[PDB]
Amino acid sequence: QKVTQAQSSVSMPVRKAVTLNCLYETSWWSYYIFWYKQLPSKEMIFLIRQGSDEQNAKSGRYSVNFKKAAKSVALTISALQLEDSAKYFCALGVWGDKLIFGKGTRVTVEPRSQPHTKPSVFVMKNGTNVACLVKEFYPKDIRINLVSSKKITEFDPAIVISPSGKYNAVKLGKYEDSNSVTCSVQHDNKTVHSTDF
Amino acid sequence: SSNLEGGTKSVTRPTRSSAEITCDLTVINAFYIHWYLHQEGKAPQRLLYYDVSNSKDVLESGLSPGKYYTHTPRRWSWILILRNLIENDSGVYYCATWDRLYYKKLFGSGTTLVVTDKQLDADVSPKPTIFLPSIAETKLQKAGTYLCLLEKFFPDVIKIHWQEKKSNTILGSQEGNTMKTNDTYMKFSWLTVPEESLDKEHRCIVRHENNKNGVDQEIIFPPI
Amino acid sequence: RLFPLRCLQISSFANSSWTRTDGLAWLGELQTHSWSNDSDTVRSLKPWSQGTFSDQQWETLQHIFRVYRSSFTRDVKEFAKMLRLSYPLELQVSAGCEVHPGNASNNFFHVAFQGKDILSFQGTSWEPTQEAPLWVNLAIQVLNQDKWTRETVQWLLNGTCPQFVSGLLESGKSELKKQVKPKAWLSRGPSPGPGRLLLVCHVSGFYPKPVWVKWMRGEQEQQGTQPGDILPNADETWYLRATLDVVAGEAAGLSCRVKHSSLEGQDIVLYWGS
Amino acid sequence: IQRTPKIQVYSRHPAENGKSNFLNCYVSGFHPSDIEVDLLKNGERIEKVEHSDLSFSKDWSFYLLYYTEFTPTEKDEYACRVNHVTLSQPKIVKWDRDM
Ligand SMILES: CCCCCCCC/C=C\CCCCCCCCCCCCCC(=O)N[C@@H](COP(=O)([O-])OCC[N+](C)(C)C)[C@H](O)/C=C\CCCCCCCCCCCCC
Ligand SMILES: *[C@@H]1O[C@H](CO)[C@@H](O[C@@H]2O[C@H](CO)[C@@H](O)[C@H](O)[C@H]2NC(C)=O)[C@H](O)[C@H]1NC(C)=O
Ligand SMILES: *[C@@H]1O[C@H](CO)[C@@H](O[C@@H]2O[C@H](CO)[C@@H](O)[C@H](O)[C@H]2NC(C)=O)[C@H](O)[C@H]1NC(C)=O
Ligand SMILES: *[C@@H]1O[C@H](CO)[C@@H](O)[C@H](O)[C@H]1NC(C)=O
Repeated sequence: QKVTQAQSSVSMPVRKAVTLNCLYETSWWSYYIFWYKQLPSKEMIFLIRQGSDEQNAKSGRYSVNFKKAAKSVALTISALQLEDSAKYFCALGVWGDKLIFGKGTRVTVEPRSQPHTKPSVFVMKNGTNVACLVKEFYPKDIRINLVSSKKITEFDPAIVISPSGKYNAVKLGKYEDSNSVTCSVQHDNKTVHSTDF
Repeated sequence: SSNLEGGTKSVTRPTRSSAEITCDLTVINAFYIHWYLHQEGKAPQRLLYYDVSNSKDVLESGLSPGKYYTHTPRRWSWILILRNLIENDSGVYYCATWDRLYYKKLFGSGTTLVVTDKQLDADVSPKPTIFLPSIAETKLQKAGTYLCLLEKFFPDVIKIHWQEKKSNTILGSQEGNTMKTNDTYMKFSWLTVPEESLDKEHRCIVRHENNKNGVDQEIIFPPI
Repeated sequence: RLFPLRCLQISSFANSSWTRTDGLAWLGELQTHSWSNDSDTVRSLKPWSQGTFSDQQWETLQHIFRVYRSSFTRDVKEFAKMLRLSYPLELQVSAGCEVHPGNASNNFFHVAFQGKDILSFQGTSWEPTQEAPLWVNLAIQVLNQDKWTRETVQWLLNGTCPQFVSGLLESGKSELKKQVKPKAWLSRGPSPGPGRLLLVCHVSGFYPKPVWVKWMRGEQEQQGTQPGDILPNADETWYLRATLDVVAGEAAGLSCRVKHSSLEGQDIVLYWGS
Repeated sequence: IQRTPKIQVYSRHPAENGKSNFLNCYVSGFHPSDIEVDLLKNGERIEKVEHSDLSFSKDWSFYLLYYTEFTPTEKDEYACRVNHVTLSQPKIVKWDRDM
């Protein structure tokens, strides 16, 4: 009784149909295969059930491709949403007993294509701490730096997806010259300064 | 806030001690409570299950007896107890059960057990730092971005959301990744408010295991 | 969390010299539009009520609805005269659609008379409701002679409506995904009998509508929980009361548990202590 | 096919004397749409009473929510009065704070 998910990480745009592969090795006549979703906060959520007796099942946007002879249970998610980005797990078990899980496959839903929007650069400060805020930009590729001569610590920038479909970003650091720290952003072959605003 | 319980939790314990792991799951008629362990990069596996009606523990083959114990402090409430904690015991522990007709197997919110015998500071609560919105932002974009930075906390499990004073609405905030600061962790979250809400007082609510007095931390953001 | 677009029309015909038509549009549980008889146009209730329709497209729909309202009132009054139906008459229309992502869309246009289904729009034509009065068959025949109205309704249901639903979902995504935390409190109720208690758990102020409230001892759910109806508040939140009939001794250690999306995985638990 | 209305009265917040609150009267399941709804304080009509738009349910029966702002005290009594063609006579249902 083994479960294997060959794929490790899979990416796909919005409103498409992604497929996760699962292969099981079992000897039971009657059994069940469950597909669960795991969230970044480590929470398991039931998605689909497909036993060895029924035909292929679906529920909402979740469907299952079942082949007993080749022992294949492929999960299909149709019209992906931005909340689909999570780790999907395949499990095998009989009723009222344990589940045998695979290692899981991470699905990352990438935003639809957007027009190239220039970033907007702002700076906020508290003591030595200085953060640079970048409001609206597409594509996600972007470089950010803070003008300083006494940088105590720097941290990797955080890039997130805005509700508009473009990207937000925040870069935080500590500087001894914090009262005169500006921000520079290289995005879309263009340079934007915090002093521009 | 004082009547909220459950959800994702973390328990930090040293080696050669015991750990308690709670179960926020809800049952209709449960004969068994299964305990699952999930370690990073590994498949979730069941360690044991608890016979509720007869109050017994059945452990998976290969596990030494007495390592895991299911305790019933109050009626129909269950806690998993781990003895002789080692570094390998770290991971997310779930409680689970089948539903009434054995359709599906529901899992709990899960608890991250962090077993470390390393020296830590006497205060590993999230230290808060407050960033008022940029003046140019308010003047130009007709909006305002508060920034809530929490640093020097352990372990890395932490929840952040935003609310308004006299309001129970969960505001739409964005947060960065939880990054490592030597032997502790740090996370920041920013909130953009429109021109209609600068005048309101805002709240950065932070849920962490080692918050002072074991209560959710409210960080004030004054109006502008 | 399904978000069907429901356009509802309530037309009352009394005295033959008195009539009114009122309408509203719902997207899920939110009322997005209101259409009063004393106003010439449908009123938007939300900043995003126009969806992704242009200004001209929405005004086109407004002109369509003004003509629809006057023609419906006149056609009903003509129907009342041609057949033997007595005033007052109470016609209701339920029309709308639901959008499956990337697969298919579906719609409906049901008409009720005195609270009972009489006909519906199926495919390209009008069909009478099962077990309908005989005169309705004559009405279907006249409606099916009007191919222009059938074509316009088909255009609206199969083309205009799915785009409107998609635009409303995209444009009002922020309000549809809004989360408002409920507040709960315990209370006493009229005694069911001697030596017994009626434990009451109020939960009010939550949005969206899906909620879970039960009386229970720890993690075990008391199967005797009596959930009431989810009743609306004026600010588009909801209220729900849950009661439990219990021996006074059993009320010790009992708690009311509330699960809601706004809670972020946690539950509100209220123990019987005051 | 006629159906008599179900009427339910409740407050937005828990009743605390002297603190503002909203009194709701939800009338549902009735047919035809002709209805009269009034909120009463000690038997007298409250002037500023608002109502949502008339709607109807899956079963085609109509429903309406009436509400008003109020600050309750210990001696004030509140009730909801409904009149309808299926009722020859107006139903007054009093508001229980301790529901
Ligand atoms: C539909 C969803 C699209 C998006 C919605 C956007 C916003 C919604 C806003 C507000 C909510 C209000 C909703 C109310 C419901 C809306 C329905 C709209 C339909 C539009 C159709 C326009 C065509 C038009 O306007 N049709 C009119 C055209 O009239 P005409 O005379 O110009 O026709 C020429 C032909 N002829 C030979 C001269 C007659 C038509 O006559 C009216 C009404 C008839 C409708 C029939 C309905 C079924 C029969 C019921 C009555 C008889 C049976 C019982 C009798 C006792
Ligand atoms: C910088 O951050 C500090 C905390 O690191 C803020 O100090 C707090 O300010 C609030 C009012 O805003 C007081 O009620 C707290 O008592 C303060 N805490 C401490 C520890 O002093 C400070 O306001 C922030 N300042 C700016 C300009 O952003
Ligand atoms: C509902 O609205 C209609 C108009 O849409 C009102 O009825 C018409 O009102 C005009 C006013 O100039 C008269 O000339 C018409 O004879 C009335 N005719 C028709 C065809 O209905 C009606 O009174 C309104 N009902 C109300 C306000 O209760
Ligand atoms: C864009 O890139 C081109 C070369 O690819 C360069 O000539 C130009 O200056 C760039 N634009 C900037 C730096 O704003």
